[PDB]
Amino acid sequence: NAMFTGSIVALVTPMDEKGNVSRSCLKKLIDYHVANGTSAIVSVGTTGESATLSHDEHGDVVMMTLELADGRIPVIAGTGANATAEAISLTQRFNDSGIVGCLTVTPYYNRPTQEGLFQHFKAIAEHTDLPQILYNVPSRTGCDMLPETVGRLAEIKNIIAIKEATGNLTRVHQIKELVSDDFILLSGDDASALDFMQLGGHGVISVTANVAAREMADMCKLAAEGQFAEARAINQRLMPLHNKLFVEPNPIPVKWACKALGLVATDTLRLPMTPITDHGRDIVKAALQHAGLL
Amino acid sequence: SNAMFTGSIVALVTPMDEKGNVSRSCLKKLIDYHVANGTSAIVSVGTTGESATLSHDEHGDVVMMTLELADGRIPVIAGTGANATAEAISLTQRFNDSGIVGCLTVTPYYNRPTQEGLFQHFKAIAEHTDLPQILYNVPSRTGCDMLPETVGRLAEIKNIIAIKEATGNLTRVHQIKELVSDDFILLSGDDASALDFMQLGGHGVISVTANVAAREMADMCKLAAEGQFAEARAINQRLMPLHNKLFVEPNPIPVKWACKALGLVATDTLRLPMTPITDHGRDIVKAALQHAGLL
Amino acid sequence: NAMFTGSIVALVTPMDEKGNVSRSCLKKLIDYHVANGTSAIVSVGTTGESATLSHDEHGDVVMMTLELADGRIPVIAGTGANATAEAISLTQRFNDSGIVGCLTVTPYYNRPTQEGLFQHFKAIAEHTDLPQILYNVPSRTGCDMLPETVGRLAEIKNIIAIKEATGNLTRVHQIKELVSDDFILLSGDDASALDFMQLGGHGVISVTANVAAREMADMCKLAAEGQFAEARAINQRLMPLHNKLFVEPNPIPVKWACKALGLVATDTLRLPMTPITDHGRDIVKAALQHAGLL
Amino acid sequence: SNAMFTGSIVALVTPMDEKGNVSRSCLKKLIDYHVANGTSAIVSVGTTGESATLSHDEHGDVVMMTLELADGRIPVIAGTGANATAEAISLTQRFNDSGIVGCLTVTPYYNRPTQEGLFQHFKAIAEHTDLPQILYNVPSRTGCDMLPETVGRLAEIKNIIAIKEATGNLTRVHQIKELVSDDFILLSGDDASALDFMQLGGHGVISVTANVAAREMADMCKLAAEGQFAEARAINQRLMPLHNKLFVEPNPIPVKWACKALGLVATDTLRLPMTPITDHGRDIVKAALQHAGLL
Ligand SMILES: [Cl-]
Ligand SMILES: [Cl-]
Ligand SMILES: [Cl-]
Ligand SMILES: [Cl-]
Ligand SMILES: [Cl-]
Ligand SMILES: [Cl-]
Ligand SMILES: [Cl-]
Ligand SMILES: [Cl-]
Ligand SMILES: [Mg+2]
Ligand SMILES: [Mg+2]
Ligand SMILES: [Mg+2]
Ligand SMILES: [Mg+2]
Repeated sequence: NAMFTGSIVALVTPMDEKGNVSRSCLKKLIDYHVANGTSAIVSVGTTGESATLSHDEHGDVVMMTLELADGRIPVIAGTGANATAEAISLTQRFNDSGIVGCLTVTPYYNRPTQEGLFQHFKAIAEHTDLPQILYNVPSRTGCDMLPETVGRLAEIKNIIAIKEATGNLTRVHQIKELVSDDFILLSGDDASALDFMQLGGHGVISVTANVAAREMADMCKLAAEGQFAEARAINQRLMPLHNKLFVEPNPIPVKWACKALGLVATDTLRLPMTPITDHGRDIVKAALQHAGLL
Repeated sequence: SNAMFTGSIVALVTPMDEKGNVSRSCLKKLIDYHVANGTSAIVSVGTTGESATLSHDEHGDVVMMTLELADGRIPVIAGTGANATAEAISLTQRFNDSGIVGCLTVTPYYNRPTQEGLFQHFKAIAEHTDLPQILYNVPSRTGCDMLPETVGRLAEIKNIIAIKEATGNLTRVHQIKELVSDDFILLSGDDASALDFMQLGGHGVISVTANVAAREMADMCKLAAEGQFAEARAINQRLMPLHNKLFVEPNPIPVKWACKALGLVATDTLRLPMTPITDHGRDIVKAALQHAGLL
Repeated sequence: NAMFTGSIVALVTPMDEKGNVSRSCLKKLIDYHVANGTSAIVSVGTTGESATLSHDEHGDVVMMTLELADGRIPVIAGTGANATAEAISLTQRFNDSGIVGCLTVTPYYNRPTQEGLFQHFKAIAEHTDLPQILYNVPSRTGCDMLPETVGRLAEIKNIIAIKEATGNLTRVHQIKELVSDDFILLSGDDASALDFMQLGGHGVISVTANVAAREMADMCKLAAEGQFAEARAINQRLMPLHNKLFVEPNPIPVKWACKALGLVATDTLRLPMTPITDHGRDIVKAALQHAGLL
Repeated sequence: SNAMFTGSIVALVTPMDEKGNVSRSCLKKLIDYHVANGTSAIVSVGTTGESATLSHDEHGDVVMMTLELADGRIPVIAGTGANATAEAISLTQRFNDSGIVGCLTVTPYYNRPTQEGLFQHFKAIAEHTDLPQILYNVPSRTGCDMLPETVGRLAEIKNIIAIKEATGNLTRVHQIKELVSDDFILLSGDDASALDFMQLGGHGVISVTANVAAREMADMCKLAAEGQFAEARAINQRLMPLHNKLFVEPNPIPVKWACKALGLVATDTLRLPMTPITDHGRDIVKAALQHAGLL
């Protein structure tokens, strides 16, 4: 479970000017994560523009990430969908594929009941052998998967973790009370992730890790070892990035930041995501200098 | 004249058999029901039609099925919402020269674009079709709130003609009206506040309740357009338990059960992740139907 | 009931540099409201710094307002308290006093139940002959008096009106359905007040009326006569004031605006209220020019 | 040393007879209970003590009664909150040279001052006393949220020593700690999250639950201060139904009933606008007391 703990990068999907996926930028990013202690890469999640990649593109990008990784770092596939049949289909695409697990978000827009969530994730789980990381982010989905529901789903053998993005830190022990000792809790909120780990969480699926991979890996290791004062000093250096990478909707700011650091050639996104505004750019650039990255 | 875009427009359920396959015989009944009862237009494969769980192709086939069954007797508006601009375009192109009268297109959900992103999204969609576009704002589902200033910018585009405003924030009526021409159409997307929305100057409602109270909703809208607000309020009071309790569980779980209870559809089957109505919800909806004098 | 409908001013309590109440400024304000068609004056409400006037000062300021009014305009006393015994006592202070009615807010800070609200307002009502205007403003009090509770209280003979400050316009017909035809609904939210009246409300207890009394009186009359297009043209001229009088906490901006228009000598407030900041001042000044008042 | 300002501090009820008069015999029992069971300090005439419905003079008399009954056996902290700065000063001056160890002072409620207003409010209060001041942030009651930056500014004043942070927003712990010296004290004002708050670096809790579980709360706080978080969590799990259900109706309605049920007070009478616990609430609190093994 080393691959499901610590600093896991919510990896950008780098694009050329046309919005086509850039293989050479992907190679650079993956090499960067291997070199700097990132525990694993989430491919085609939220920060990877899952929304504007086709069902097919999803597949290709994950397989490209897998190929470039070449066994040097674990890859987790983003496989969320708001229709259970589509989530199953996305999941089946990666059976026997070399990915180590899947990251699967609560259905968005249609606002299912907690029983609908249970049935959704149960069906997905039953259609694969792969480890499943649940993902709760009500600010994007309009659905809040409550702890009791997480508890029910944790009983399923291949439902192994949750990415809890609410920033509501009381959830850590609410979930822990209901699940086995080996169930994995991951922060989905960079600004509160160190707090989350100090309370008993096991890592973070991180946007900040895109541009501060070594610092994020170090902070998570320090936190795992109970060296909270030391972890906090790193967290303070990164706090402006934890906040300002969301000055405009993720991943607009983090793609610009990758560009500014030389990690990707362009910060192009696909509509409806837009290029960072001047005002946002100046703010991110300042945060990057506060962190000593630029 | 703009009548196909005003009054009571039904957010039509997509009826299914027990395997979750679309039921053509049920859709025939529903459409005949709306023809017979004063419904202005049918939204096909919108939110209440389980757009989320119909494939790209099914979006197409179910809208065409509905048009074929309407047989020119009632206008049909296609739900063409997507959170990727390229997908919204593709969905919209499917209906160019189809007989549908317009498209209902929701703000991108989940990815939370900026207002400029919204502007560019809807501008691109509008530029790839001749069909009239009805914008749709529902932040409680999308995580994105399209502000009145942004609606104003979009309303300058020739084929962006209307907004389905679902927030239930009634201040939006005149905030939008202040920014748009007098022919731009405002539609409620919140049944419980829709009469209020019309009394303030709105032009109609894209309605869930209208699935099971089509004549009543059509009458209420006509009265409100005529300034007959006391008469309209009497209908609204009769319907208010439905306006609320059709959301006791996530739409369209309650309204599909209610269609079944009234004999409009054969089954109330939904596709996962939507679930059959609970006993608790069912008893509540049944009571609201009886309050409305429909059961 | 003319005195409980139309444009009712939430009157500032003007002060000197020391925070003492300025009689001469009060005279000027009251003369202004007589001359410009204001239906009534609320004395020592929220905009009048009820919070930082003593139980005694409350009394004096209301009696001074009454004396300066000299029968030319009705005066309504702010008599809200979060303890029922204190609300009773404040109310009894004005029995046989010449005030036409009282404005009484839901208890703040202690967050009573709806039954606690019912009992609070019932006791107050039973201890006076004066008309009672309920006041709901959950953003300040932490208590939301729901329509059903308003309905129950409207059955009491001297509970005659509600100042509904939520800006939630669905409340108009929710309340109307539950009360007699003669119960009075007043907006407590200037930005939405014209909407509120268009839906069937009878007036507004207004901050904007402090600096645009004639315009507010006209808009309310137009609205009462069903001349909504004409009312709307006035509302558009005033909208920047409806919003920017709250650029900093009311009544910081409106007191500066009274000062800028020559209605009061100083814009001094009592702590914890603070002088308007430069940034707020510029914004209010601009709103006043948009309205053609400055 | 700072011990009177850390650990389990009780937000003590003000016990009343059936006419709503303060009951001295009941307060004696409560205070003896807290002496006997490890409570660090007593907050007298705070939020749970019905500060809102005690007069200015009663604020004074009840705090002095409590000090007299404590008889130097447990420290007493006076609630001195007011939404007018001049009133907070007057309330605070009442205790200069009284034997109380400090004051608990809430952000002004209802009038919604700016952060600078908060700064000036608390600065003026602090300048008119030698007593240590514990700031109190509870936006759900006040309509005002004192931000961490403002707490940092105030913490520079010599006799502003602590904050009771009631938001349950656990990110505030290190946001405040980053801005204040290492001797500034952070106390939870949210029983349900208080252990989490302490695990993150908080120093204690001003607690409602401690009214009916004083020994348990004292033990949990001691364990958390010692880093014994698993042992502390076991107590927290036992108490969590109380931490929640003591707010099933507005505090202090439930906790006064619970004191009565446990024989700590003679009556659970409150002053209007607070009301006797409903049957529904009573059954819920009784069940939580039984879950905690206190009844
Ligand atoms: Cl992700
Ligand atoms: Cl979230
Ligand atoms: Cl729809
Ligand atoms: Cl919404
Ligand atoms: Cl007022
Ligand atoms: Cl409010
Ligand atoms: Cl307290
Ligand atoms: Cl709070
Ligand atoms: Mg730009
Ligand atoms: Mg069932
Ligand atoms: Mg200043
Ligand atoms: Mg009772």
